[PDB]
Amino acid sequence: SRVCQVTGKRPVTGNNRSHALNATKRRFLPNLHSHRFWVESEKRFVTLRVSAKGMRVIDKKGIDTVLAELRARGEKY
Amino acid sequence: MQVILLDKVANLGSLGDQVNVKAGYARNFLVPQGKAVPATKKNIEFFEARRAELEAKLAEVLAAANARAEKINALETVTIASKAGDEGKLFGSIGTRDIADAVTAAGVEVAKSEVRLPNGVLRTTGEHEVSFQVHSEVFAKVIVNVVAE
RNA sequence: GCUUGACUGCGAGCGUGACGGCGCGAGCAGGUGCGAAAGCAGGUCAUAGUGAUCCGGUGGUUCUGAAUGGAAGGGCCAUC
RNA sequence: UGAGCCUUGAUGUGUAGGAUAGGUGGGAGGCUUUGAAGUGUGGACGCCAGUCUGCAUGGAGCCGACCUUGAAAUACCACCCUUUAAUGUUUGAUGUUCUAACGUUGACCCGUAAUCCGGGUUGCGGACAGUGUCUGGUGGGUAGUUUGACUGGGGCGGUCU
RNA sequence: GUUUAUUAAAAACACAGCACUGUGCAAACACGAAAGUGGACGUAUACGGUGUGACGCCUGCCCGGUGCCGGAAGGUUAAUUGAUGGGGUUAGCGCAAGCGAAGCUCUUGAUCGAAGCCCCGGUAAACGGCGGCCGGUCCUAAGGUAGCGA
RNA sequence: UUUUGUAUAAUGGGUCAGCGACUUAUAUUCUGUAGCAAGGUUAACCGAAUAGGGGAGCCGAAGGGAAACCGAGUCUUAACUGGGCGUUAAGUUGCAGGGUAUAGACCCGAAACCCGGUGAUCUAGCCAUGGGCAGGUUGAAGGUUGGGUAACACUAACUGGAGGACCGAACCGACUAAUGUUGAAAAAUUAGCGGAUGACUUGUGGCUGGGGGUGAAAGGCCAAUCAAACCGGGAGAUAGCU
RNA sequence: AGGGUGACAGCCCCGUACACAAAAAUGCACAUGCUGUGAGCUCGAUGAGUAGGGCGGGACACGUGGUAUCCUGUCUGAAUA
RNA sequence: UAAGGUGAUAUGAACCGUUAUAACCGGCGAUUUCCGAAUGGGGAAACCCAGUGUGUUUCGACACACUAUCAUUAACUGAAUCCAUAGGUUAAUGAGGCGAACCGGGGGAACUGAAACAUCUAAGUACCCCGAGGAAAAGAAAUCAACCGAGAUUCCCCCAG
Repeated sequence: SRVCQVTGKRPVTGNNRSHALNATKRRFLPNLHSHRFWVESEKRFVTLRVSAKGMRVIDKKGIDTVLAELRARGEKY
Repeated sequence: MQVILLDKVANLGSLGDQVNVKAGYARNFLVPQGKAVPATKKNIEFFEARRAELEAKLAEVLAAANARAEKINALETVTIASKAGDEGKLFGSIGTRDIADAVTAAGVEVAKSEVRLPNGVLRTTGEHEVSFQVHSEVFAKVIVNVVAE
């Protein structure tokens, strides 16, 4: 499913509102990308399905902390 | 993205400098190789102690060919050789990269890689370059004094 | 010929409308025009020439102003 | 191929003149052997007078109070105003190259006696493609609806204050 | 051959043939939030769509309009960006009507900005259209040709 | 019953028996009645619980004005001799009733919309694997004996056995007529009729699901139902109509 | 109280008021154990891709209006007593 | 506890008991075919077909036990690939399913009303889905108030149509 493994962002339902204020249901999808992160603690490439915001979170925190959170949450990566 | 350079980079800095590098460059090239590492405060507070080992030992043993992408083309190396080949068009032959070399035996020692394996190509109508290669057809086809010298 | 009564606040009392409303009106206060004066003038001989409410725009008005002082916004008056 | 900008190299013709006076302090000498002054000359600029520049050789001298001048020296030093050259430098753009993101419904190895999937090696593409948000156009493909009343039936015609 | 099982079997549908058109393969297209699947374990002598409907003679003219296709000097044009202006607040100055720095803030909207539309050309076996006037001439995109006709 | 008007040949009822339609809740206004009275009354809650406590509140005794504000006055206006709205009328809390409001709101009754499931044992298409097609005709290609060219053309006999070929049973269908139409049958019977080796037919199993399928295309078929199936739900939809 | 009994029962029966009862299991309270979780004072520290912002929606009685506050799909992004 | 019983239709037969193992009642135990989350594999539910390990045997065959998936921990084991990692086997623990309402969350109509209808209503209702408990959720102020103060969440009555 379209879920960011770092942040948990899912598709979220909302409205397309016309100029006549016609409300038709729609989905906002996240900006998911499958990325191979070079983990140094294991000398490996770990593939994760991550949003761009999650990638910024990885850049800030460090991949080690993010993976620690993921494995504390479960999330077989 | 602010990063501290563990080694020399072409147009960013040399041997320790908080450089504002684009996130894609840092994420995909500098950190996957041994060139830089992001400065999250604690990292520089460890770098200020690591510099004793880094700036001398690692600097002496390896300070060029950080990713063998541009330093191989700029700093010409492994020019001297003995193996010629077939007629002047290297194709699938690793040749010699370590033996019969003098400059690449002291401190900093750049390196090279292999070429395209034989599946469609052969000893005519093209050539290869003795250096690191990702492309094998559109890559530069400059003579390296190994294809026929 | 001279002029701006095509004035401002009100208005006894009437007429005509289911209503929303429409109409006539002497007279009072202010200020004014014409006439020596008595007086006349709140548009045009009269009856057609028109569009409720909501939303909003402009001028004025310290009426209100969500802790307090402002201000925004709202009200009231004139008007699109 | 454009612009801001630490900073510095160039810009300052009422005219008095030895001729190209933004200005206040500080001061009476700046530069010249990591080379002065004299010549050809490089493309810049110019008010038709030179300023400032690269280089060749060059090898002991150009530049004040000068007398005047509303202003006294680019003599040194500093902030700074008109203008104008360049780059480390920040993003704008065109192009070409590159590889490390990303694609591969190419090849070979392994999980594995498996046309899936994954990992790996290699090639080919390559910051393109493609996906998320936002955005202009198109869009009976689909959907929800509206399409008045009077009226010698209704419609067509007429009408509606 | 097929067709309204149960009032219509036909001149209707289909059809071999033909033409146009799209599609270079991860094909177009279709079913699918997707993965994937058909097309096709096929590869332009193939595949889809659309029209006509054996075969014979043929299939005339028009690109003005709508559509599609191609190309472009220029015009207008979104998101994004935010030059300049205007207003609120208050430091202060004000024997005071009042003025009013900085910061935050409301408002305006200079500049950049693609396709599209405007414009030019092609295309009718695309949707479609195919004259009058007097015994040369106006108009048009062109003015119904061959054949057939109560 | 409905109408201007019904013996009406306008609707309804075969008859009897049983059931069958103005309700309930909370607000609000008016009338009657009872208590108290410039006062009336509690809600939740506590409570050995229809008591008693609880006055939090609500209405009333003051109105005017958009409002600040003023106040038996106030607003309008610079101001009213004026004018408007008030001051000179007891209210409140239960109980009963009449209206109204929200709720299904007097009862029954749509066509239809939406949601979630059940259906390809019928049928339409497709897929896999088995089967069926009496008998009789005609006589393509091709091939051998001939007639023929310098060698291709070619013309007869024999052989051969093609075809979405022909006649016609099984089988598949359904053009005409009669019958039947509270049928023997919710589509048939009799007599005739089309195809009948093919684009045929048929058995067994599988796949395609409702804004969807399938369709040699008739809006055809998808379990006797189809211009949007059936079941259950929103649901007592709504019904200015009967 | 109620229910039966050949009709309607305080005194026929079963019951009711009331007083009693558990070998065994178990709940509730106290008292009361085993293991294990760790009070108090003093120093500090005191939650960053977060608050906030552009764009698109939604929830707040509030439909974007002059519209505060709250959540976030996308792009960004501080101070830190 | 008991002088009567072996459930009813429901008679009969054969019996059991009558001072306490007849019966009946309550607590704790044992037995508990097959299907069914069904769990050794399969399947058109209540059926079909097995493997391994013990123990019997007349040598015919028998009886018992185990044998699913996934999640977590460990232990051994271990590719491409040197160390490694994915992966494989084994062992322990846990889960799976059913159930009326209440509860939190993810999605989410239309009829209808507006006397048409699109913003709006209906309504975050109906319905689908995930998850927990006996309750759930929320909960101890980056909350209100107003210059006076209050002091976590939850529920009822007013405020107030």
